Amino acid sequence: LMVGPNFRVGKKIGCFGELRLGKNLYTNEYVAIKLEPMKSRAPQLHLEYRFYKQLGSGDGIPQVYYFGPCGKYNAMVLELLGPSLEDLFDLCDRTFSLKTVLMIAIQLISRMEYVHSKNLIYRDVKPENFLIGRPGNKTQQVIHIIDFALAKEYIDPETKKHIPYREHKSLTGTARYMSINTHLGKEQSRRDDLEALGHMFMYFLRGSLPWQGLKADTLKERYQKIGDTKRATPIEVLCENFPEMATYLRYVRRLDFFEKPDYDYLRKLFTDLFDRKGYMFDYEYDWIGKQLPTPV
Ligand SMILES: [Cl-]
Ligand SMILES: [Cl-]
Repeated sequence: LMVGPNFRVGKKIGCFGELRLGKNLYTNEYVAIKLEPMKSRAPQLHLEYRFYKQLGSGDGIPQVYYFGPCGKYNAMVLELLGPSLEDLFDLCDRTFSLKTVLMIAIQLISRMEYVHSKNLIYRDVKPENFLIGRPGNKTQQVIHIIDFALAKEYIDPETKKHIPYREHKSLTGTARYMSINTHLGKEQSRRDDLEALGHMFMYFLRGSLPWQGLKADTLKERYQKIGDTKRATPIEVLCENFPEMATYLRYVRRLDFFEKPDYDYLRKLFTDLFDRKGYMFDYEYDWIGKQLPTPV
């Protein structure tokens, strides 16, 4: 029924546990309640909360309100957001205008810059993890990054050194947007968040990516096929008609493991495009004036 003093648990609104609609009874505000069975054999909720705390208050970071026990679950109470870019992607007939994608990209490079500024790498880029604010809120226009369960501190706290390079890192997440180097079992760094973004920007522009249908008998082999197709798809072909996207992807693909990405350059690739195309950054995304779903 209740999370901590004041948060009432509500209906299931999503599915390592479930997401519930919650209400702060003390403020009359709806909230998100991410639950996780206490009997989880591989818990992620507490480490995710810890990453959220580490992120603090950022533009497009979901506020977090409570982490505590909830019957036979552990609960994390955070800010209730709207649809994901994937949900929105579907409402927009699985393509987005260049303006939508550019407004998304400009934002999410800054979102990613911020995450990286807090000594974290994200490692779970995917449209489903980028949520607009709520249908009426001051933040419906803002694309928020969620789900920090797969994040990593890429700067070691004691030494203040970048994490060392390594390989034979096993593959587990979403294969569709992951960097080529993630496919090669390399330790992910800041570059890989940014490349995965580029893949997703291309997914949005094209409607699909050319490795998105690939199936294999094991998942290891499927990652391999997808990775092979990524390597075998020239950026110039993947990004035909989108020159700055190819420029973005080459840049991020060529980043050294340790290299701090030049976020300003990448953002300017896109803001110059945006300007040149005659676009106005007015948050008038493709899905504006559509019937968007609600959590509540
Ligand atoms: Cl009430
Ligand atoms: Cl996939």
